[PDB]
Amino acid sequence: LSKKAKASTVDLPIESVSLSLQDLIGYFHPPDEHLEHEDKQNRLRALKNRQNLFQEEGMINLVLECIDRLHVYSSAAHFADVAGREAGESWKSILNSLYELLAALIRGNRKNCAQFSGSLDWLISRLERLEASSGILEVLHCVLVESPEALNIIKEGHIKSIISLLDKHGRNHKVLDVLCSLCVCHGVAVRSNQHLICDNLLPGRDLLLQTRLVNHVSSMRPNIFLGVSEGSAQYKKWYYELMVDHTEPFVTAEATHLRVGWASTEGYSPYPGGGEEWGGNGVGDDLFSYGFDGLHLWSGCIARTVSSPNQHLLRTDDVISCCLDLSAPSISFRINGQPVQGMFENFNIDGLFFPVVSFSAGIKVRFLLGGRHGEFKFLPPPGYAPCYEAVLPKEKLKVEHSREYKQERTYTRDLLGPTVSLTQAAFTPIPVDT
Amino acid sequence: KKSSTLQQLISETMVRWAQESVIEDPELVRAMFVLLHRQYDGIGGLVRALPKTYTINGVSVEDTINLLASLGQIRSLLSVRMGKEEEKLMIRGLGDIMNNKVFYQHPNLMRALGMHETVMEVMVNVLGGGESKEITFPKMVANCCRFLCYFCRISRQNQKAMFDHLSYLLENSSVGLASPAMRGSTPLDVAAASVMDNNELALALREPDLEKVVRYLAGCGLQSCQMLVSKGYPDIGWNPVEGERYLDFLRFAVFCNGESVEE
Amino acid sequence: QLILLFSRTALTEKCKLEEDFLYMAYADIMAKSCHDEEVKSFEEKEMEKQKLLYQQARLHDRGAAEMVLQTISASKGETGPMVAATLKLGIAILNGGNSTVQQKMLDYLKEKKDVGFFQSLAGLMQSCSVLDLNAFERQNKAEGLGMVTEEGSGEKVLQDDEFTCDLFRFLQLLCEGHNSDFQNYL
Amino acid sequence: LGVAQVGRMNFGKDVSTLKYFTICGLQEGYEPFAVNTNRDITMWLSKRLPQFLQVPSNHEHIEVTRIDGTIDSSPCLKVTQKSFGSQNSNTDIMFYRLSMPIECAEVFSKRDDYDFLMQTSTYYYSVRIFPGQEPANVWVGWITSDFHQYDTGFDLDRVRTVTVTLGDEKGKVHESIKRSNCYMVCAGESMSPGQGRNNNGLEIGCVVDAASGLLTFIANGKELSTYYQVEPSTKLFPAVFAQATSPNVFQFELGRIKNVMPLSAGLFKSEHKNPVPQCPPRLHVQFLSHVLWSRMPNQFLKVDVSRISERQGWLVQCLDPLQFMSLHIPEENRSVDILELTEQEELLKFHYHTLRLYSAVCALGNHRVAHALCSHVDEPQLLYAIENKYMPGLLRAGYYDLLIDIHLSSYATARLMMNNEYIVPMTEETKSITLFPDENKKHGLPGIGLSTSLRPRMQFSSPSFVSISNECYQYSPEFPLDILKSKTIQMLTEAVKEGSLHARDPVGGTTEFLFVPLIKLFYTLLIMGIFHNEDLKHILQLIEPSVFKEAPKEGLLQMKLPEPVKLQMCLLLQYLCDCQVRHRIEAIVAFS
Amino acid sequence: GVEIETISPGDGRTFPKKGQTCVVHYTGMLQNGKKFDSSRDRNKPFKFRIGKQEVIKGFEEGAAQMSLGQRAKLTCTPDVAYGATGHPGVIPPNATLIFDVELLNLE
Repeated sequence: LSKKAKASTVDLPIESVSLSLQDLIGYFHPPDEHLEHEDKQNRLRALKNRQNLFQEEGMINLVLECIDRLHVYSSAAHFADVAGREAGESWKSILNSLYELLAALIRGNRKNCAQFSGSLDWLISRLERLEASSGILEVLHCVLVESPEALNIIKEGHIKSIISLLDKHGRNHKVLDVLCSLCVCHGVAVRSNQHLICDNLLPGRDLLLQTRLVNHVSSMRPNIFLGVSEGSAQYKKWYYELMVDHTEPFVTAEATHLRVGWASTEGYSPYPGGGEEWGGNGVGDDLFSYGFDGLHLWSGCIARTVSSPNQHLLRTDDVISCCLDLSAPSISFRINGQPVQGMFENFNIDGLFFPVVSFSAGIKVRFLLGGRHGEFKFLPPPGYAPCYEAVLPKEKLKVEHSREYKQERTYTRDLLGPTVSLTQAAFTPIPVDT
Repeated sequence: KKSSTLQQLISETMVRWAQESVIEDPELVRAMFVLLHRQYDGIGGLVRALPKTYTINGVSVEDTINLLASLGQIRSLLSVRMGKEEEKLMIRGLGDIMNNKVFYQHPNLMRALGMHETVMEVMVNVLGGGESKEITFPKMVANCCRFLCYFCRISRQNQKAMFDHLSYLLENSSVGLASPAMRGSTPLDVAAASVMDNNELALALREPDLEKVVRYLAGCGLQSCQMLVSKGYPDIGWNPVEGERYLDFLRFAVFCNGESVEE
Repeated sequence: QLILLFSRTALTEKCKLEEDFLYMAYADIMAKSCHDEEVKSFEEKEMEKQKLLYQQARLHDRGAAEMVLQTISASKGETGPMVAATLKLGIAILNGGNSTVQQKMLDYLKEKKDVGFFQSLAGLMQSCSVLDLNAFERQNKAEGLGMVTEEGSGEKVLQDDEFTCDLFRFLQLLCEGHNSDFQNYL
Repeated sequence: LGVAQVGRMNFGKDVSTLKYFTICGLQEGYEPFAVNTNRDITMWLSKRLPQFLQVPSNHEHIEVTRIDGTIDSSPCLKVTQKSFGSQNSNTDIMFYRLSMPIECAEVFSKRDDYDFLMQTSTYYYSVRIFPGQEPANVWVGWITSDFHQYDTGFDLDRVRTVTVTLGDEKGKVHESIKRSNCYMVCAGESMSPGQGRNNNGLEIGCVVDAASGLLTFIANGKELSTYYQVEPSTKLFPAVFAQATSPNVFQFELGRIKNVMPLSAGLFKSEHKNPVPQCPPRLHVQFLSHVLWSRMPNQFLKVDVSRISERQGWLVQCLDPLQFMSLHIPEENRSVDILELTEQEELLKFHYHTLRLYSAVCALGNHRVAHALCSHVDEPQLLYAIENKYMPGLLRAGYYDLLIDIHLSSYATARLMMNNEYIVPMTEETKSITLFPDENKKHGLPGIGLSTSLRPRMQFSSPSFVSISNECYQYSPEFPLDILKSKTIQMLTEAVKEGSLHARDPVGGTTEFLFVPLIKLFYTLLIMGIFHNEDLKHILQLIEPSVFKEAPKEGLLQMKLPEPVKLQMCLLLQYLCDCQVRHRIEAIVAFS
Repeated sequence: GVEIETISPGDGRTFPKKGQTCVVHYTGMLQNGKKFDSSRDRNKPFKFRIGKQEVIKGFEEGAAQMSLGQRAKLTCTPDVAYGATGHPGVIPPNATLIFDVELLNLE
């Protein structure tokens, strides 16, 4: 077929080869575990004798020749174009059966795995191909676990190809097992392979899953829900202050979290949107919150350095005044009465806004909401109204968790389903037309 | 009724476990029965420990600690395969061993610690690695063989301990005979030093060991040196370089202390 | 359980029989416990015989004969301490012409069709040593030179008299009592 | 729980809390679901926030087929509707994205030419809307990891956007930055002819410049007016939002145009210099879905809120630290709590094998690799993994093994190798040694006493990566041994008590996962010899109180143990016997 | 080659001198944000000597510019931080390093 003879004249025994391959795999099938010890040992003896006879008659090179002569065709469609369509139907199956037969021939036989070292280099050259990756990886695993000589010929290029298999094909634990077998064989450590695997896999931090110890971050908000809409009796310009009574810069090995600003709700639900209801995420870690930490402006989990007189991270006796303007979308901050040289502008105004603070352990802060809910240290800018003016008449202002679960006893924990939309926040008087 | 002793407690516990359940793990069975035998063979612990016991003066404590650290590095190199860094570490450790005074003052401690055996397994590994592919890391084998010859020259009992491993050395006598600048640093040199000037060891020498050297000499006299002709040397029919080394080993085997061992 | 572990270890296929300290200790313990030792009375001698039968039953009822056959078979004709302990244990369980043990040993061999056992017996017979004039003369010269031997044994001449005697005593105990079946089987 | 519905579930961890169990359930033999438990049951609830996951092969609506790229074509990922034209089909917008992002440059610099292709950082993919799929229902562009907006009616005006305005002292805007999670265009407006085309399917081409952050779109060979400028280091996921109006909706064409790299070059590092387009199996189509669970944390931050006074306002105070271990998926730019791997099997298995590889690379005294690994797995993470009671068993065992191998294995192996040798200096403390502590012949506690035999020296190096000295590479990295010792004693004390109850809640899920790693760490520390005097006394009381009474709580030796635990107990007893033998040898030398 | 921002102010009048040891707590991050080192994790304050070629040049110059009690952010461009070879298994080649360093004490 390679020399391009007529396809019909060429006798290609696909069915007999497939059935013979199945019979050979059954013949070299390893003993089962549930069998009694003596019978299992007898079957192991028979299998080892069969493997030795096959290797002495040189049936491994024949399988390698068949595999090589089948890899000349890129795909099953190409094989069905060159040879018959029925042959192209089972090209993939024949390749898989041949690889399984090779693995069965060499498995558990140290002499066979040692004699396969010469062909080991030829084997890895086709690892990238999707039609043979699993079979080649299994054969590689068997050779590596049995023969210490193969670890002597495995080089930097082979290790890098095995590693790039992880990058191209994804997370496969069998590649990790092969890499582990490359390190230690029969209680002997391979320093060169260990160094190469470490230096070629670890520094990237792009394939293996990464771990880090993260502080929990909680959020507290007042009752007020203020928004902007057409024909709504709602003041669009609000102001409030925060006082830091105490903060520990490092309660743990990780820096203390303390961010203040505004957050928005998705739609008219009172429910903070765009972020996780628990974790290490605070104000500014999503596109619904807008935070200030003393040195940076946080929004969408991206921080930008903002200039301020004697700029510093939030410390004890620091007063942060937050200004929200909904007529023209604008969020501005002033630290200790000095203007922070930065602004959030042109953000979504479809939802409802509320003050919010995010913190980790080691925080003592106070909300100054104006009136009888804290006295402002500084003058509100002209136009801006105190946040306590937004409370509904009957409702009582209180600072509560942004999310609906806290630390408490499990059987006393209140499980909450979805609740109704907070449409009553915006009073749009809609009379009938006359 | 309380056990009151670790030995009694272990003896009760192992039997109780075994008679309570049919243990499926052969490792667990082996561990339990080894521990039970240790409990019932308290004498054997002392019998095995006392040969491994050595006392030293207070003056040489730090020197012995340094020697033990070196030997620990040497032994830890046995669980990793050869590389250039391993060669460097082993060579430095061996240099430290000879620079150590305890190595000379206490040959019995060195023999009890299994130092010469450890060096021999290191040499076994390097020689078995690519034996047909020509010896790799030759300065490694040279340092090991020089160390082993010096160990032989230290004392007669050390010489007998090395003579106990003569068969392997004669198996690997053909390591570096042809290569010059390796004179005095080969397994054949170690074999010669194991029998040198010891009349008792020369008498204890056997006939198959001599026959091995004789067949090597016959091979060198029949066939040329492949490595030598690979470098361009003219292809004579025989191997004088290796023949002379086998001849001098036979000279040390047959001649001792000025007389001729007729046997 | 211990005898089963030892039997399974022997039955596992390996290129060579590894020296096992556990086996070489517990086989010795079992062998000593067997016979566990001027004119005596007939009742006393018969009572000793019955005690020996009970002590041998404690072992061969739990599969000791099969284990000592399997160890010899797995030895593959290589002389060693493992075989030396196995032969001693076989002698201990076979002392007195134990017909039950002889029958168990013959039945196991006939059932399993073990050729390795007899091949290992032939190899161990070939490996047995005899008197050595060369070694004796060398040792005599070494002593006459006046210098004390490094080892006090000096047992190069007639290397393993105990091992040879144990092997042939085992083979004799296997046939004691005019055991025609096993006599023909050998 | 439905809308505005509040309920409570009581699992009967405390039977007194249950109110009707005695009336109906105590006599019938029913047991509370949390009767034999020591810690609260982890509760999982439905996730509110949609996430992108690979399209399942059994999905009843969406089908994805991978079309290999021929010589005259390019690799294509085709999205088709399985149940179009039939009853009960779903006809809402369905959000799609590719599994791997394009990362922009860290710093933005202020036929086809092969050199230009080698030096350029511009990447391209195209989407073909099949003729018959309504194009105004299809959007093409890029999204970031922050996109979680599942709206039935989607339009380009409702995307989440913000403009961070940075100004100088007086107020000059020296820079304005627009930030969003959706950079997409509509095919309906993209069409120049518009309406229905039938010459061919509409080809929308997306071009990204990783060095400048410029996003440009090409429709049918002409440049569209819409463009986007993104921030540095932004990760952009190719995405297509489409409402199905055809059995075949669209396809992801992964080809290339003149002077541009294929998308695979940007995606994969190994193919950074390969101009030939490729579609490796890692790249696959993902869709936004609501079918995911969320793990409610076992413990929450303790926050105190109260009104101090009218003038002082409301006080919010949090003081007690709380931490969790986060697992970060690199390709998805998403992080989850590692305790969520109790239900994510593939991630759990891959991470367990990653830990095994971490142990293997540093196995047998590879101190340089151990120092390198100390960066990836640090000691706070190790301590948290050791102490956590909700950790999966496989991860717990892997982290115990990693902690042993990185810091302790080298010295433990050295001191085991130097165990059967007794080099006893002859000093006054050596002479003071006797077989028995006092006049009566009563054995002292094994290990307790004065040992003078020479032992290997224990030395460690501080794992710092700002230093440039190479002397640190020798010697294993340092770890807090006193803290490890105290924690091990405390956890063993808890485990022995909890084992006697025979609860249904072992740490790690099984008794083996609870005991084998902890006892392995204890045995390693015992071999290393860190334990001294009182710690040895307490841990011998834990093993067996009655025998080791100071001079009947069931110790470790009698708790109906599994075989793996029994083997380690045998190892501990072997070490105790070795200690007794060493004491005997030292006393003999003293008498000598 | 090193830029410095102050996270928290220091005294501002005491600076490291020649051959004076610097006691610092530092946390090392890459530009992407991944943490590769931290003295706070080891709970062991880092001590090094100015002008003794003990640490990387970026860390050296940043600590020199820092005053006592000052917490500062240090970005080290690759030429002064491991160069193009990088650190095997930890730092990728040509990687910019960011350090959050606090000068605890001078001695």
